[PDB]
Amino acid sequence: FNDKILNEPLKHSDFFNVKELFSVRSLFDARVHLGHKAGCRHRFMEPYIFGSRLDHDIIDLEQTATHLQLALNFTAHMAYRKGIILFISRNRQFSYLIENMARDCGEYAHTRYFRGGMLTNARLLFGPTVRLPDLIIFLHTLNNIFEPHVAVRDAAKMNIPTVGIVDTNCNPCLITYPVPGNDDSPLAVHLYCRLFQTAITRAKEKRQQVEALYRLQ
Amino acid sequence: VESFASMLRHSPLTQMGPAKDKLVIGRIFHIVENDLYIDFGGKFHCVCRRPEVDGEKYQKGTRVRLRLLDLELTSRFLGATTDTTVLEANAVLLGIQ
Amino acid sequence: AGSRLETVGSIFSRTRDLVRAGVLKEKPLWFDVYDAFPPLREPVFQRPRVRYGKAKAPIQDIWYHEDRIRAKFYSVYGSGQRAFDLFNPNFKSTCQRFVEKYTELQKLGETDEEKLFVETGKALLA
Amino acid sequence: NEDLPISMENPYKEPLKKCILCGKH
Amino acid sequence: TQEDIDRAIAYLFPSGLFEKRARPVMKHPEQIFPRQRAIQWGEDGRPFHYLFYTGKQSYYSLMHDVYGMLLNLEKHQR
Amino acid sequence: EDFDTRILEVRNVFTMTAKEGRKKSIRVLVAVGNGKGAAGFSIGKATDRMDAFRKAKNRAVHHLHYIERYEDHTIFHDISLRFKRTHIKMKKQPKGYGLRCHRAIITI
Ligand SMILES: [Zn+2]
Ligand SMILES: [Zn+2]
Repeated sequence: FNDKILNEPLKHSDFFNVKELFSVRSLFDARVHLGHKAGCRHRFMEPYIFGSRLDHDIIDLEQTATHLQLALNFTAHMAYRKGIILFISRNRQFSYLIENMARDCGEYAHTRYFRGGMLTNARLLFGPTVRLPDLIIFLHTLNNIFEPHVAVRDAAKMNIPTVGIVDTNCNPCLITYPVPGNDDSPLAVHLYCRLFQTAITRAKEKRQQVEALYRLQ
Repeated sequence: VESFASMLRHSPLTQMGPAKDKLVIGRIFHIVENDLYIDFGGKFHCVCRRPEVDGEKYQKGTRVRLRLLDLELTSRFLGATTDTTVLEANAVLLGIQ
Repeated sequence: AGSRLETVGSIFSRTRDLVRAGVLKEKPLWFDVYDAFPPLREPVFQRPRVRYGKAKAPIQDIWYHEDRIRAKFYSVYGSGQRAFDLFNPNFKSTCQRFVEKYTELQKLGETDEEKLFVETGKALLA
Repeated sequence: NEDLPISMENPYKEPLKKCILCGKH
Repeated sequence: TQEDIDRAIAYLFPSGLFEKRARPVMKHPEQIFPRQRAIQWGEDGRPFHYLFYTGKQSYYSLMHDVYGMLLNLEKHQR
Repeated sequence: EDFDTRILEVRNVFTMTAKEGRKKSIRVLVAVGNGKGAAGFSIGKATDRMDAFRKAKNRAVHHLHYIERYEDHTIFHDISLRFKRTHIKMKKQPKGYGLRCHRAIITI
């Protein structure tokens, strides 16, 4: 019975010590509890947006920490089965670092233009039998134009649980794991990407080890 | 996980209060093609070009004083029921050190 | 390739009922992963209407006790002239040190805080 | 208690924004 | 070499068509037949780059390498 | 292949062209289902027949839905909504009544 990979590692929360990779202090030190102006604030973003500091929204640190924990746990347990994670960042704020982290890990990124269907019509531009991404981590869903990334609709149109670093200008309508947080500060995105790299790397390492030990049975 | 109240209280962006006529010092977060977007915490970073008086010391990890003026920069134009953000600050530069 | 219409909200129940039907012969893999770690706010496809009339958004405005201290410091004396780093957490300098000293001396005053304010100002300036 | 955000009396209030006729008819 | 093909076209393959494409130009298709992208995945997907879903992964990978070289040079200093 | 596709509406919409003018076109709407609680509409149109049929079949099998049904006789309760202009007035009856409604609703 080599099917223990679908039971043993899933019967525990934060098995890879995901709660220790970050914390409330780690977020407070990176200025993640910030938000853009409250002018174009989204309706469904009000519960997350705790307060404001003169046209500057502030998000509760506990909610953001819990969302980060859940999203990282899900991403790790998905990579535990070669879960093809997909990054998105068209704002050009940290596309270089995001691509470098994706290279260091086994995930991929889609920080370029969305042509004639890259996920809904991936049978023509690519091969016929191509496993589509089972997870999308929107690093910067807000592109240069006043409009969120269109990949959310494509993901919803293909049954894909997506993660997103949502903010005040975002629209967490169909995101399965919204991650409220700041997107203007550089240290915030740096910490985000470092945590992602470490988490996915540890997930892949534990995957290899445990899968080998189980198949050896 | 320490105290959530103290951490939310004592923070740089909240400690600086309403940025207005505050000389802030910082470094450049990313070299620009022909500008000088110097960072300094807060909510946004200033925007300007290289000055004529000493314009080489500006490096990725330096310390140059700014002024911090209007960290929002927004204005409801005509029919736009919402705001039009620019993600800038625009402040008068002082010098080096 | 599964039910993807965003009319319900979450895809977990969609895939579950589809597998129960008989279409999806073999399950993917994320089933147990989602079963073990459910989300906080489920993406229930709700009409994202715009706040029109009295539909207000009770969003409290954050205001700390140091607001009055900073107001007094910048009204009596000049504006913020000290160089602030603001990169590393809880940075300290001269104006920040003065604000910290004021917070330490507040409350426990009752009598008059302007006296201690002027005392600290004169000690820092002379 | 004191380290939490509590709406105060709204400081940073500018006096009466007089235009030109501050007190000279 | 091409001497045999020339002799053949001159003797036992004189079409005479004015055009220059439909003429008898029999040649080893090892170089004439163009090539396209071979396999784009392997063991459980896994393309050849992290920009596979962006279409034309080679061009974008080259652009990212050029940007990395740009940043490295910046750090250093037809 | 287990899905049973059926034809529903076929209107003789006269679509414009250029050299001929008004040409008879068809708007296909296939319903993909196979009992047990499965059903799915379709979208698409063209001038041919089998082409539009298979296009609708594809667009339907793509966006499918398995209605959470109760048992092999009736759903759960009566639902009443107003989709723009239509009016839904369904009634839950036990064994001994029959499918008394529109032929299209009967097929659905
Ligand atoms: Zn922001
Ligand atoms: Zn007046």
